[PDB]
Amino acid sequence: LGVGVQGASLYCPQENYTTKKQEKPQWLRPVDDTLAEDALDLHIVVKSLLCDTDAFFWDPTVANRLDSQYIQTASDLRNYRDGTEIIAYASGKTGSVLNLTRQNTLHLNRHNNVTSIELHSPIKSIKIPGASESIGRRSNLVGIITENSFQIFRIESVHSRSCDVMVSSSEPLYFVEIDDLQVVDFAAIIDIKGNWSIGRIPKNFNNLIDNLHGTIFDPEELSSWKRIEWFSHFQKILVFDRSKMIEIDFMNNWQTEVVQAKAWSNIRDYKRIDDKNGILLTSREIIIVGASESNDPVRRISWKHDLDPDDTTLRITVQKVKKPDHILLVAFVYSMRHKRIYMHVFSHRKANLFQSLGCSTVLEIPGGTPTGIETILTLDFELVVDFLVKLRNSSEVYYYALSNTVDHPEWASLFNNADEREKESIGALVSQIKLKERERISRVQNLIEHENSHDEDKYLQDLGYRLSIATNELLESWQKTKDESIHSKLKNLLENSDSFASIPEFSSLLDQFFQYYQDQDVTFIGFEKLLHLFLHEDVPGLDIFYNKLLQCWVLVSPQAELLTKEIVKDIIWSLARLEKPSLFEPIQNEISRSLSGPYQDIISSWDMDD
Amino acid sequence: VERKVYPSESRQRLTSYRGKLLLKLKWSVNNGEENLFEVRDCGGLPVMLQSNRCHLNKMSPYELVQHKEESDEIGGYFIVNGIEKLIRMLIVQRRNHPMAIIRPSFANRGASYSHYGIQIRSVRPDQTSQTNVLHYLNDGQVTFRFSWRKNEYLVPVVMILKALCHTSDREIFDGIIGNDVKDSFLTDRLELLLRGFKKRYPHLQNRTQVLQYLGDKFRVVFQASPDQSDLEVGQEVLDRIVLVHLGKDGSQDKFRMLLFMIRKLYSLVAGECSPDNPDATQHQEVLLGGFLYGMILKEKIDEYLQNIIAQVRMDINRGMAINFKDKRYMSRVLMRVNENIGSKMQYFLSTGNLVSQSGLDLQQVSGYTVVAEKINFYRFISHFRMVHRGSFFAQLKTTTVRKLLPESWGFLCPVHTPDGSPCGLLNHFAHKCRISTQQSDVSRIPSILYSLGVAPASHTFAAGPSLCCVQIDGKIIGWVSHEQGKIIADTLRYWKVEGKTPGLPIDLEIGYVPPSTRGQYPGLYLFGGHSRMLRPVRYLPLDKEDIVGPFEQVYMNIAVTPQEIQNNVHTH
Amino acid sequence: RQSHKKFKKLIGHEAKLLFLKSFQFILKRQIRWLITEMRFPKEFEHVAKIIWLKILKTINDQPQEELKLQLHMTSTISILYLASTHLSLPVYTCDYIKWICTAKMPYFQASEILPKSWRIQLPNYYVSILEGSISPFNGQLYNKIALTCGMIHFKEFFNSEISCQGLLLKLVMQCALPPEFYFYTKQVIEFEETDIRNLTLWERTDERHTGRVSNHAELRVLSYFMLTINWMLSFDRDRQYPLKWILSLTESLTQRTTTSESIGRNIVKVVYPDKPTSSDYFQWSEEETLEFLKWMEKQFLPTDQKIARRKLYKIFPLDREANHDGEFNDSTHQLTFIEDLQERYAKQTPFFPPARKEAIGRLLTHIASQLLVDFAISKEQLKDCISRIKNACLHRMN
Amino acid sequence: MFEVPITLTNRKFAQRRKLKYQYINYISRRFDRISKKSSDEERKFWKKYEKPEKSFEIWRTVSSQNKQPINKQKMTYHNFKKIEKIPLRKMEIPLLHCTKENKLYFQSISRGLEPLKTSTSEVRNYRTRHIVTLTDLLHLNVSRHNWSLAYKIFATLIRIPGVQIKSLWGIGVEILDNLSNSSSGLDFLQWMCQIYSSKSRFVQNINYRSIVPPFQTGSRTHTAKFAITYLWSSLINCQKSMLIDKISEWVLTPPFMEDAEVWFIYASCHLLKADTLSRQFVNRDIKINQVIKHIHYVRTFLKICLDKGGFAVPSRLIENQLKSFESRLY
Amino acid sequence: TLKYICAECSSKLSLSRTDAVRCKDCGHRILLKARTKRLVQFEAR
DNA sequence: AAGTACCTCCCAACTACTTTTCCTCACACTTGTACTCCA
DNA sequence: TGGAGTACAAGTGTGAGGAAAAGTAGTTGGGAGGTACTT
Repeated sequence: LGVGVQGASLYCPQENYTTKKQEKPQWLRPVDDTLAEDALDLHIVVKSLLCDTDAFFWDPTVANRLDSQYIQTASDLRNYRDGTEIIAYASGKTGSVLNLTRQNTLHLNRHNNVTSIELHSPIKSIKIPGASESIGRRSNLVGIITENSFQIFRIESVHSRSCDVMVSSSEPLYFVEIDDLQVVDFAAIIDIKGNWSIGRIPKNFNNLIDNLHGTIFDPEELSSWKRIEWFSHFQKILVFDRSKMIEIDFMNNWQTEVVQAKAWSNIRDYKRIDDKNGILLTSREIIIVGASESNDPVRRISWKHDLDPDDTTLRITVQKVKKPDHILLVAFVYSMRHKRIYMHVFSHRKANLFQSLGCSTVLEIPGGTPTGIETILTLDFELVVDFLVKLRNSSEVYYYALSNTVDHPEWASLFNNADEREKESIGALVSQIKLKERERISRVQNLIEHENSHDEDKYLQDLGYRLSIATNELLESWQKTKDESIHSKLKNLLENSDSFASIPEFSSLLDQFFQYYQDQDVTFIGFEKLLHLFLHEDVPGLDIFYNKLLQCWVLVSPQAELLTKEIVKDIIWSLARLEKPSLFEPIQNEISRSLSGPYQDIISSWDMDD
Repeated sequence: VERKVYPSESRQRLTSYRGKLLLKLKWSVNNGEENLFEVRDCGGLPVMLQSNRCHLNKMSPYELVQHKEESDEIGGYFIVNGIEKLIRMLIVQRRNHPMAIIRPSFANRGASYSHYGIQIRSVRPDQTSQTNVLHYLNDGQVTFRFSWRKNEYLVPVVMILKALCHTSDREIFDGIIGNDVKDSFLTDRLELLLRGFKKRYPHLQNRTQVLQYLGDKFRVVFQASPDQSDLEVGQEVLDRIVLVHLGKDGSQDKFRMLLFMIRKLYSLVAGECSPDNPDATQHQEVLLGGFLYGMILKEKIDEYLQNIIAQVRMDINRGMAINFKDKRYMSRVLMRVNENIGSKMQYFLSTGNLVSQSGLDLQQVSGYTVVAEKINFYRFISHFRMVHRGSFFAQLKTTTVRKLLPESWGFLCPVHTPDGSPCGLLNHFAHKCRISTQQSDVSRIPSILYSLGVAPASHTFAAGPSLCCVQIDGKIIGWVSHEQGKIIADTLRYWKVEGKTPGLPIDLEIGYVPPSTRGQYPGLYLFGGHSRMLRPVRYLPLDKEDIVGPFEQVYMNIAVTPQEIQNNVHTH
Repeated sequence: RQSHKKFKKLIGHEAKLLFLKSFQFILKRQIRWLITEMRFPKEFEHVAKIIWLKILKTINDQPQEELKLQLHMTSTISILYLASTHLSLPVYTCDYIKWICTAKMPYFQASEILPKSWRIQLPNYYVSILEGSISPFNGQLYNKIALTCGMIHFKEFFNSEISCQGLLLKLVMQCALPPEFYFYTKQVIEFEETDIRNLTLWERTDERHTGRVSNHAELRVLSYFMLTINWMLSFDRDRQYPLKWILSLTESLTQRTTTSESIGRNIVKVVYPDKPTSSDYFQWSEEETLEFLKWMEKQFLPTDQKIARRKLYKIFPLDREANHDGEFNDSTHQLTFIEDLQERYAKQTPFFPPARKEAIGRLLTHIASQLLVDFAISKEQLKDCISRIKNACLHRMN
Repeated sequence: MFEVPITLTNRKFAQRRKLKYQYINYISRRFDRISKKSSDEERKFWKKYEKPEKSFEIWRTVSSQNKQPINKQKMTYHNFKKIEKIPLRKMEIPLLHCTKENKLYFQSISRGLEPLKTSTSEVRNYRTRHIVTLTDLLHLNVSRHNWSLAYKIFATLIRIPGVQIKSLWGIGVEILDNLSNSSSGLDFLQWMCQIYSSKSRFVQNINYRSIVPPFQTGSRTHTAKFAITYLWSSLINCQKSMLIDKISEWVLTPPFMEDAEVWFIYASCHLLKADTLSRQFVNRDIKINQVIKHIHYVRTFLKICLDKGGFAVPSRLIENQLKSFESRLY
Repeated sequence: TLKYICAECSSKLSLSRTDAVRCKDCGHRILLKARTKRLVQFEAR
């Protein structure tokens, strides 16, 4: 029995410490600090597949739309077929119609006689309660929620040779009181907006709300979030919301306000673990493993944990693992906004003294946010476990198993159109490009031939000739009319400027022409230090500026050279800004704004104070 | 935020080295069916250096340089706004021992009042002083005396003796009549004390009825509450005044001491007991600094309760808020009452004035604290070793209170006292005079006296100087012969200095008074309590280090050098 | 007592000149740095004053009473933008929308450390304009550009030169492709234009509406790569790009590297939550994160009860408490930009249809949304960017 | 994704949550006259409850005197459509000068439809935008068992101006789990309870933003969770010291008598002190009068918490350990 | 330069006007003045 | 004057709803300019 | 081919909201205590 408690609750939030000490000096660590020692633990998914199938808000009343849990039929009681695993998942246009054997993976059945049963009022609840663990046999029926009524199934008469699962259904009573019923759980037990009820579910398949009941309505529960269970089988119910706990024995008259939590929590699930004593809560940033009292089993508030993240859509599932000295408990909080899980490792003991070990996280498929996840409880330190998946904008039911040791719709319906009117138009435009890709495939080849050659030694001083005369036109273009107070084109040659093949010369001929004007009226700019923003790195020289463009596309270019050559020379006549006048054209424009701009506008144009 | 202040810092600031006084209250109401607990602030009071509560307590000399003090820091004083002050120790009468004073200053009180009397000073276990004088009358009617706040009250003794335990008058009578019928000075003086009271109060027969009258006349000067009946006032008088060594659960045992303060008194007016001299270092003890400081701090939170009630008495002048399960109305009171006990305690340590609206049991209200000067290191160490005889005795120019006395051997230095006006009133302790501070355990010792030849107190019905009354701390428990306690004063000494039972302390003084012709009253007197003077001696058989008070040493033969040890005389 | 107290939210007209005083001194801080590390020459600084001298007249031509000077923090981006498209620089606004998410030049939080004297005399309703309020989102940088070249004639007086040979060439090196794509897009831009060559930028003088023609000169070049990325491997009998090459074509490029441009690309995903896979920060490694946590060490230079937090500095040192990775560790061991090109070309070494058109569509998912983060627009404003490029070429060839 | 340490107000969101809680203020005064007969507009809602001061929720144990019979008056269509007819007739008057989504925000929450839109994830402030991404990264390698990096995220987190009280102290386990050249972690919670050493009363009435009380303020009736953590941090670190007579003196100073556990951890400072010292190397009067004290201390330090409030102990074998410590001496 | 001495942490910090009389490396109150190079003369008797 | 009357002497927890008024665009009205079954 | 009817080129019109620090201001912690009241 534990020593460090309070009685209102029992604390162990994330990663700080615990507050207790048994003090057992018998050579075996005389202290029970909850942050215990173990080896490291990491969960690895096992990718597999199981089966197939407003804008700024998301509703709370949608909870489950798929289920697979070990539930047994009626006819396997005299036969020793010990428990069955059947399927039921929503399908349809908007998901209204409803339709296995664990061999090595988790997959659909082998002779696919699923009954796609027609439901004309759609799906927002696919869930079974199961039964209790100490009764002797399983339950054999499931009641779900439709948008108009309240249906009842029955798991009778499944066989093996055909792998067929049929149900016998009871006719649903509609909303006599037109309020949306929230969650059904058995443990016609319902939760409508306002009230609850208990019903004796029938016992035939061919052909009642009891005469004492009550309400649950709260004005200051702003959501329509509700969820219901029962408490410990002895005529006691639990009705939840985002707000409080409603514990009613319908024979007695006793209402109990334990969880007074409209202040700073938002309850987003309530889950009854299969051991009927320890029942878990996973509301807002809280993880409670509050147990049962042995004197009066009505509630014990036990070991609880905080939940650090700030998500509002956290579902939970909890799978027990019966190991010969401790009892395992986990917590899968999965998001319809993101991918993250957040779990714990508990070890339930006999004398109600139980610890935790740590927290761990796994992620999911990047495309889609998980909308439905259930464990596989398997017939009931190598932390192996498994669970099914279902995601939002992902209707593909995969399988995963945590062992220890995507294109968007805004693309597909637009590109590659079905136009026969313009099928060959772009179809000729892929042969229009090659009509000029290969027009310009052999003019460079004659420059692959002539490398610093004599009939382009013709060109190289003519390249100096026709780029020395047509500079003083633009240096005497604005000498007559310098008073502008109210450019650099450099396309003065017109041959092609593209029939000469030399990297170390044409850079050092333009740079040879820069020093030719060591006088005024022109400002030239450079290339070894201006032009670096393609390479993301230093350029000491233009020989190795081009060489990182030459040691990058060796194989992928056509023979590494011919497309690479007219890359940089193209940029030379694309960075052809070399003909701005000298400093006396900007500065006397800077004084017409400083002086026609009045005495307010001196300090308005003022740098140079720090 | 709350940082750690060191007394190096309070010397620079010239502020007082204060510690904040927590004081939680129990505002209960309506037969205690609602209960309020308010830990409220009461200002900072200064705190002694190297106490528990100073930071320098478990602190290295190496670390006293780390926090800037002398490496051999004395401590044990107050810093009151920079001036280093301390509470002077004073010499008061020994606790819980009925002295046998003679005094000419009783004849001022009226006609027929004698000059003799019995004086006792029963301290409370929380160090509170209380004197219960017991006079003698020529008329025979012995009048008890006490003081409650500032006044002096007189009652007949049998009124107390009827009130202590449920006695018939012959149970009172034969209670005093232990033996010695044939003495005509017992059996005649005792008559008028009984004959007068039957004549003075014929309508007060039993103890339930005598408390109807005793709590009646002392009701309003005790300021008791109207829910308390006249007996419950009178029982509280019997639990607040008379012989407060026990208080409650000792109303049988408080009877047996007033049978001893009369049989002493009748053995004085005949002169079979010579009167004790209070100056003689044998009936006087030390009033320490903190034990004084723990009385005035009790007094100032008695002047704090009565001001909260005085504020509610200022609220009966309105019909403002008769709201006594109200949370905020209590805050409405105490945000108006002077709860500053800060400069009420520091004011005691600044001027020296002992202010009290109630009043202690001491007689002067000044000179309780001085300036610990630092003119060298001899002067500063001798403040802590000084003790003053008492500020009243400067009036009496009879030099008996000023003379060197032989019982100061080893307790008070014969040399070290100043000249001039307080030459004799200002004598210091000795090199080895160590003072008991805590008390000792007495849950084991009476089980040892009964194991020796001591008959218990209730079964015996005997008295007189001719027997030996065994006492512990002013609790009469036994009766033996004079040759019996003459052996017990050797038998308890062997059983003490050896390792027998941890119930026997070593600070315990065994004041066996041997019988003598018309000398001190014979008896075997044990004291183990607070505030005694003790020094180490060497006990000769079973040779260990022994501890001896100034009341044992009046009747021992302690040799000086072992060259000078004689035979059959020196035990120490 | 009022002689000690000043700077009390009361400055009438000088405060309206305070943002006309502070926002050239911080401009002085920005382009002086661009010469220091971004290597732009002396002709990058001399240009950028007369640009600021006729933006004062843009307000001064409006009357003084109720003037409401319309400026933003993107004003010093847009007057830097005029020092780009007139200067014939190979730069593109990827290299300014991302290097403020690395915040290399002092753009974000330009009030905190930059002025050092002109904070305290500010009214607190221009304070949302002087400092780093938000980031420009959904094309907000492309919308102050309409305020920039529009009221004064940046055309006619100067030249609007998106060097259109460059963004094609930049995207060649951004995603490790064979360089035939550099010339494949050449006869695609040159078939949807009247008077084919040398595109110009959209201006604005009358309206208040974002361009539903999407006439931004750079935004049109961005769409021009978006159909020729689809053509060469599905509209292709030539089958030159082979069938085993497809597997390491998309998913190799959709694989996290740690270059100085690709680590700094990740903070655009941090600042902008809008696009999908912007929350892909969970999948980092150690040295991918210590570079990010030493990217903090250039964030924190812009970005008496203080000695208590000095103890918090003292008990948490930023450098490691024993033997950090500064002194006795690697000199040259970082994978470079000329490596993640060449490694993938070493990975896509093979060189010599329904299972193809679906397997090219994976590449349409990556690089046509790799365009999305490198300029920080929305994919629904990608749809305004597409829907005027294909139908008009459908209208122009007929 | 995690619960963020940012103090940031918004125009359009602080309206719409006033516009949320003022919608309670008309649907609860209709229910006053439904469950009975059948100038700031938020502070009335918070005075309707009692603020917890213990944990995230205010609790009560169950089998107690907190009982009342259940209402059996069923709530239906004839009473639910009329609880929200009177607000939307009158609470629509702020809906015509607010923003265009304060209509949008408000109509949706009456009909389920919880927000996908959480406020501080698109806020793009570039300074509270760097905080959000670093907090997911902070817990990341902590939940992946790799302490070289998450230890070095934290120092960069606490140089950004705008971080708050929650992330300061609870995840200081990164010093607790360094351990090779560590800062020892215990001097961290010394300073954290230094400058935050307030004994202020729990104010209980502020409109609580940016914080939560029950982890990080020093209010009365339950002390600071940054205070009692320092004791449990140091005391097992005092058991690892093999400073017991130096640590029980640090409970000696503070007057935390507003609680129960702080005396029980003081009911073991002298328990374990009598573990080594109640052997005395015997196999001899000097520690007998030291052991025999150091159990009677525990005898009215375990009792003094039994005097205090809620702390349930197995009182059979806790005493049997204490009785047997003095049987060591015999 | 005129500076002073923090009595607590021994850190020489100066003091301008309209300032706290405090330390600023620790948080201490009582604060003492240092000396500088100043000519004082003495007889050697 | 005789002990109340009790009114205040009086700062300010963490921000509370204000708060300084500035600034980014949203979201479709207009009738040809286009591409077409009856006439 | 001359005349429609629904899809759609193309100009200018309405109001109406996110930025978040910036300093002031919402109740009870707060901050102390002898001066200020005519029944």
